[PDB]
Amino acid sequence: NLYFQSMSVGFIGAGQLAFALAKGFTAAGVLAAHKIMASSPDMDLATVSALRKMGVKLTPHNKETVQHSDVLFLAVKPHIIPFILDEIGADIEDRHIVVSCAAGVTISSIEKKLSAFRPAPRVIRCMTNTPVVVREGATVYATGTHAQVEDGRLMEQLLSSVGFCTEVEEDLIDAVTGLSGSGPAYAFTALDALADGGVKMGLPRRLAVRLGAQALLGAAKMLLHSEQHPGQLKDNVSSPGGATIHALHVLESGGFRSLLINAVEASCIRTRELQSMAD
Amino acid sequence: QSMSVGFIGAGQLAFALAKGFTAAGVLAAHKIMASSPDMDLATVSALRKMGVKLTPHNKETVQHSDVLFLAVKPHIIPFILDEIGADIEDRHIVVSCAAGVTISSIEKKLSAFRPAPRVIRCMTNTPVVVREGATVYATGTHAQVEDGRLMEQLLSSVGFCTEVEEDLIDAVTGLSGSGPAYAFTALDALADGGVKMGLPRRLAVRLGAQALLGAAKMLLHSEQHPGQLKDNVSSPGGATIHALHVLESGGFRSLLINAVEASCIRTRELQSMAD
Amino acid sequence: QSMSVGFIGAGQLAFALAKGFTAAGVLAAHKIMASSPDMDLATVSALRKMGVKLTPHNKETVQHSDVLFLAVKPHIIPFILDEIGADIEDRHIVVSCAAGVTISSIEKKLSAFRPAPRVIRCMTNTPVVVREGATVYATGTHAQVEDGRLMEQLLSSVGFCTEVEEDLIDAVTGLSGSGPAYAFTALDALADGGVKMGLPRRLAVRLGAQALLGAAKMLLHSEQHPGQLKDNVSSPGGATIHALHVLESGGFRSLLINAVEASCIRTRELQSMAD
Amino acid sequence: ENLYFQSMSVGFIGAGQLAFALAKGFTAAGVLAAHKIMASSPDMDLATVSALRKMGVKLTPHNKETVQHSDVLFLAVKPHIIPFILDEIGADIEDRHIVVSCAAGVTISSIEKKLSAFRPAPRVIRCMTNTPVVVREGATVYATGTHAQVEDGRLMEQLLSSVGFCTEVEEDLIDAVTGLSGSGPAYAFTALDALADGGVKMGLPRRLAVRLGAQALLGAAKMLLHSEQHPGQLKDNVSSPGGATIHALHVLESGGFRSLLINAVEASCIRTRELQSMAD
Amino acid sequence: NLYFQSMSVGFIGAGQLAFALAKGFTAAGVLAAHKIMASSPDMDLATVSALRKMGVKLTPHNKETVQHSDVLFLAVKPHIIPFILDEIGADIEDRHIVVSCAAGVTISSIEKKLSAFRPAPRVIRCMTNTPVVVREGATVYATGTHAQVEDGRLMEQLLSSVGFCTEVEEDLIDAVTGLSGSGPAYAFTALDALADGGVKMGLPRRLAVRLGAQALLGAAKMLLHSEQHPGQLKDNVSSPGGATIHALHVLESGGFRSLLINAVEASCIRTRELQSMAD
Ligand SMILES: O=C(O)c1cccc(C(=O)N2CCOC3(CCCC3)C2)c1
Ligand SMILES: O=C(O)c1cccc(C(=O)N2CCOC3(CCCC3)C2)c1
Ligand SMILES: O=C(O)c1cccc(C(=O)N2CCOC3(CCCC3)C2)c1
Ligand SMILES: O=C(O)c1cccc(C(=O)N2CCOC3(CCCC3)C2)c1
Ligand SMILES: O=C(O)c1cccc(C(=O)N2CCOC3(CCCC3)C2)c1
Repeated sequence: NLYFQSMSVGFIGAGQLAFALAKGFTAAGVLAAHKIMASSPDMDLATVSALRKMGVKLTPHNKETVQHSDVLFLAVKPHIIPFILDEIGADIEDRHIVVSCAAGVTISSIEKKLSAFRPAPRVIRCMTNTPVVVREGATVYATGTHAQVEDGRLMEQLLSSVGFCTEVEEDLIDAVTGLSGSGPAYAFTALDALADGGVKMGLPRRLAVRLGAQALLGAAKMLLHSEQHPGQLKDNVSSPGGATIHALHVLESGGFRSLLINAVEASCIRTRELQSMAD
Repeated sequence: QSMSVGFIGAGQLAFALAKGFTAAGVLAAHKIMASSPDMDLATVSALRKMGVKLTPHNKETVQHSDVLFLAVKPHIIPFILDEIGADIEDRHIVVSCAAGVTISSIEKKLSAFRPAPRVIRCMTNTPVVVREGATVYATGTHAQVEDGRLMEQLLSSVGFCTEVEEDLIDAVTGLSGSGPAYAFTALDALADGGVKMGLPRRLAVRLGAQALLGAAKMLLHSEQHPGQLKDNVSSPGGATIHALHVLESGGFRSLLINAVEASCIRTRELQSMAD
Repeated sequence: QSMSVGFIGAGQLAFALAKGFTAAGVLAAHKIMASSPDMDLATVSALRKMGVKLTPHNKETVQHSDVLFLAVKPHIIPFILDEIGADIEDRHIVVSCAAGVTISSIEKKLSAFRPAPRVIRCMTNTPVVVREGATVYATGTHAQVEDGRLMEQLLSSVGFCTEVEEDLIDAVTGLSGSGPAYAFTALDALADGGVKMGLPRRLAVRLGAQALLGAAKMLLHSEQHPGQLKDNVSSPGGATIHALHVLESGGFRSLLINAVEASCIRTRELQSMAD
Repeated sequence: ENLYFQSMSVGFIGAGQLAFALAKGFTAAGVLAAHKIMASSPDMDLATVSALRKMGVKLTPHNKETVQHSDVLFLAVKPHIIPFILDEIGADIEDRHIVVSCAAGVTISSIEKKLSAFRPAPRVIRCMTNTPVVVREGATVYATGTHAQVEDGRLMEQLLSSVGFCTEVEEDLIDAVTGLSGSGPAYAFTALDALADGGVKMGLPRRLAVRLGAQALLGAAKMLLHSEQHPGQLKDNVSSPGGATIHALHVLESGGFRSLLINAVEASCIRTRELQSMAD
Repeated sequence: NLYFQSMSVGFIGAGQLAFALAKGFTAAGVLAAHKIMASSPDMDLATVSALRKMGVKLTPHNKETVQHSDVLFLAVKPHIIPFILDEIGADIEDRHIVVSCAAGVTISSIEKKLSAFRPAPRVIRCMTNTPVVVREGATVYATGTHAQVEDGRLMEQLLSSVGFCTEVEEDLIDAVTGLSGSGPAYAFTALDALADGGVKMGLPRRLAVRLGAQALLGAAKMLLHSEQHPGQLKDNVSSPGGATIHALHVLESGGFRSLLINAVEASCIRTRELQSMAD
């Protein structure tokens, strides 16, 4: 029964993430789509037409988004962020909470840009993912220097309506990016390959896609609802001598575990080095 | 269009572009001049048979042309610019085709002679010779708006053409600039596979090339993801899905990623040595 | 040509062939009938919009057609033949498109009903949908000479078409039958490489597809070996030769050979289980 | 021919593999009398030195004697010795001399820098050849230095053409040539040993396997040199569909055979560059 | 000063091998092209037009080749051989020496086919290669049951004019096929790759091809003219610490030697299994 009656939400950027969050927020009932405004440099975007069908207010002018909004999501790619902050920095007011969703971009760098216009900007950095579109996102956030205690509780309230949300120290966020920020892409890759496996063994493609995704969803839910180690759940499922343990062996023989460690590492490191040359 | 075109360089790219332009009918061969440091080249004799004017003097090409293509290798561009920079006039549009060479470096060399050189950077590929090239271009500091439109009109006649930001061109080089070479390697290997399985070489080459051509045309005319088109074609339990698995087991996908990356990085690396 | 064509099967291949035939203008949609065990298929609704007649009864397709394409999966052919064999008349030409299924097995099933069935075996691919398919065919024991000419005239309108000995068709399956799937995988990976290097996905997909299309067209229009065209495009020390090296270091060539082989062998393996 | 009647005196600083190979090639071609060649070595107990003496080549421990004897002076020592050599005999280089450096990596600039401290216009040529000059099938390239006369490059080309292929290149190509034809014979000897092992594994006597493999590679190289055809086209021509040869080519591709040879050319070239960088 | 004045040579098949041998034989002066006849099922072949320019007599009818010839080369692919022997078997006479160049096909199988028509057919099996076209072929031969001692000496005389030639036991020929029969293809592959290496390091392609081929030719000639082991010649060329030994290491690290052993083995085994299903 949550609803933010006095909150105007704006999205700088009207791409995948802004659509996913707006869809999630409105599906959760916590915001009315007409109380959301999004701005985009290209109004001929599929996500822009989708946001328009929802009822979200759309504008080409970032300044209009800022003037309309209380909570302002920077739903743009990391290299776009400093241009956004140069453009609208003079329009930030006391009432604004600026929530950056861009990978790598530090609170420090945002505060430095905005503080040249107005001292004490209220900044929150988050890392979320596109499954907020089905209210199963994974979100972490860190509060900035001048964010009030109410600002982080508010943002946790809002972001918890579309998935898991928790506060973290800012120095964990690049690693979260490599795990849950990039994670859905790993899963989509795995599901495409699992479906190829089912097709190779004779399943129709549509059934193999449905079954693979359902297996992954159910297993993740089993882990989330269990107090047990993922190795224990794996043990419970592998009958001695059986089909599953034979398949687990061929995964081990290819270094399956190491590839996923490799992926989280590679995404984290790339996130860190993008900001290093930004800074 | 009364327009005169010149090529500094008379090698593979100048031949491919002149053949495509004249086949498209956007240009008559007699409105094209090319220049080369070696006039005994196979490409030079071919350009002559088509009716292109030829000269050993880069300066004559400059004085002939309105649109001047620099169709030489990247390390030769600075020599060309020092040689012909004093001859560049207001009317000229200088189109650099060299991998890696930035608009900035070209404008700097030419501005020492005349203040506002009109410079366009492109990356094309040799399939322009059959009017199926892939071309991107970026407009320079002093390029007029009609200059980029003229360029896109010309290059669209021999393939795909679009304007990009200059910072995308090195990556495009790794994808469509080097791309034909990846395809030629793949077609040779596919034919070897057909021959291993019993096909005559001539038939295996033709079938493999036709398969890649048709598949690429399907994707271009489809709104569908290439994985969806792959799914459509993989009968459960069948021959195609068995072959896809052995490609996956070799990391086929990663090798093509590796190649785009290596070409792009080498392109950037060569320009860093230039500057 | 007053000719009536039928498709047993209303899936990907029947759609692709009907779309190509009618786009070529060799056939009007109203002269084509297709039949399917499931009438709620996307391909079936598409065929309907084009103007193809549709029916759930294979027998109605047989009675409509002069040329009857069997556009079903290999394991379904024997069921089709038992269902419709009593309906095959002297006028019919039965064209099997199924991978692996031999003319011998088809003639044996149909000869139990009428003595001299006219049977043609082909292997085509779905790029017929954009009139760039690759097709081979072999004529059966009772096929008239005009039957193979009619077939080649029809299939040449939607791509490359040539007659082969039947013992080449399983290998052709591994090359051009599965080939588009290899290309779709390669194009997805090439686009990933372009995206890794900074390109937007939409542009990377377009450039990669255009590069493969143009390269394949170059090879088809060239008398030159694909290694020569590769040599022409590899500037010494440059980006392209660096990328070719990383392809070679992965055994890129061997993976494509592996794929043709695996598809061919699986095709042969499926027919051995049939017989 | 006319080179012989020119009665050129030739010197090698170095009495090793290359000096033997070039001396043997030059004398077999009849361009030089063995006794018009002089070679110097710091180690006169080498096997190549005993072979040079048997040929009738003059041997001396003093590099100065080689220089004073010579009209054309080959620097046939390992790269790291060259700067020591130029210090020692630089005062003895005369205007009549052509100095031909054979050392991998060593630039004309570094040679001219040393020699120019003595006479102002040393005539320097840089070359990269290989040991098959010994059977007059060498692969040689050369680049002419700042003060090499046009006739010096022609004389060099005439002389090195008597023992194999010879062509002028820009100097910036020579390190890559080193990785390809300079080291190339060692790649071939490795390949011939392995092909012989393969013949022996399949039941052939070693002597026959060695002879057949070497003849195969000789005939194939000659076929290509005399062909107007791409090597892939010649490969296509001899790969019968479904046959033995295409099956064997597949197992070569599966091991990345092509990439290993590219790796080798690159490694030799890169090592050649880094040896010169350590020197300078 | 060799010349076979009373010998009529015929080629069944007018492909790569028949062209290579005819070119080699005429270049060696040992045969006049007009005393050679070749037959082909497809007279629109590049090799057929080439043979016609040489002056070789061309015919579509294998029976005409047989009637014209004393020495009859079966220059056809192995699966074609039994059809040739069925076609012309009744035309073989006492005067004929039948020389099969097909991989895998045994003397025994040829003699069985021809003996149904006429007893004691004179059969020689050889394995040669296309470098006979530049008179540097590598040829082995085995004499059949009814071949006279003069027949093998004659064939050695003829085949020695276009390269190395020696008699072997028939049971070595499949292995020779994997070594020198397929060997030129290995070399063409190696030369293409070596040229790619030179191009990568900055050489023009034409120069890199010329230099690589010259290196391979010179090294093979060095080995043929030396009494020394190929490892010794390799030792003589690798200076301590130098460019060549560095390159040899990267070949060893990739298992270079094992790939060539793999190739000879694979070609030999495929040759044996082609004949096994033939027989
Ligand atoms: O061979 C296997 O790995 C396997 C895979 C799937 C199902 C089963 C099977 O037969 N099941 C009956 C009851 O117990 C099970 C749950 C834990 C293991 C067995 C499911 C076994
Ligand atoms: O570094 C490379 O490999 C590369 C890749 C793409 C383009 C170019 C480049 O600069 N080009 C201008 C001169 O003509 C060319 C046609 C083929 C070779 C050269 C294209 C070089
Ligand atoms: O075993 C396979 O993978 C395969 C490969 C090529 C062709 C066919 C085959 O029999 N076809 C008739 C039915 O429609 C098709 C279009 C795409 C799937 C089926 C082609 C199957
Ligand atoms: O199975 C193979 O790969 C193979 C290997 C060696 C020899 C032959 C063979 O039978 N030959 C008869 C005539 O033509 C040939 C030269 C070009 C291909 C065929 C030699 C076939
Ligand atoms: O670094 C290497 O491997 C290498 C490669 C090519 C040439 C040379 C070089 O400088 N040479 C001068 C005289 O001795 C040589 C013959 C045997 C080894 C050295 C050629 C060294």
